[PDB]
Amino acid sequence: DIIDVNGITIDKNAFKVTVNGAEIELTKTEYDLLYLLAENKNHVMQREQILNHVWGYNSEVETNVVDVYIRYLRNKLKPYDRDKMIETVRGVGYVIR
Amino acid sequence: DIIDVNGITIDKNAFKVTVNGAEIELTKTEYDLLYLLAENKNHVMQREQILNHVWGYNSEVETNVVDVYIRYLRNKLKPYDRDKMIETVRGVGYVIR
Repeated sequence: DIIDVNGITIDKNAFKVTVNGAEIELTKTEYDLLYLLAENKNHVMQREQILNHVWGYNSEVETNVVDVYIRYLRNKLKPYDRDKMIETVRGVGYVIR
Repeated sequence: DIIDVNGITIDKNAFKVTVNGAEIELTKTEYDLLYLLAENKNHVMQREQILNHVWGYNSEVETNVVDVYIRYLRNKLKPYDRDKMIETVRGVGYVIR
């Protein structure tokens, strides 16, 4: 939920984005991935690069979490017709254009 | 900073609260502490209880981080004249009233 106390509004989930006057609730990893892509508008990001930035340069995770979470992120954006902004550059990686 | 892409607005720092049309930038731990207190409006929270909720039930941290971060939180609220909402109940703990 959302809390309003001393004139301060704070959400239990910090990892929200606003769109069309509505709210998308994300996880930390989804939020950081969206930011990373958006921060790099029009520049394609190689999967390993996304891994370094979102999961850590020394992460033991399998590189395909990026794929898994790109799908998670798209699914969160589908209800608001924003999913097609995350584009697969097949063979190299992902871009927000 | 803040980013606006496909009609979506996302901040690099998720741990923001709004007040008087302005923005307070917090850390994760400060944000969770503010939420915990605000979620428990008018109920005093014992230090150990805050420790369990914000730092974990099995945390090895010294119990006085709560004090340290209450001060951090107050200092973040002082510029907007909201610091006095976090009250010391001396000897037991903290409350938002």
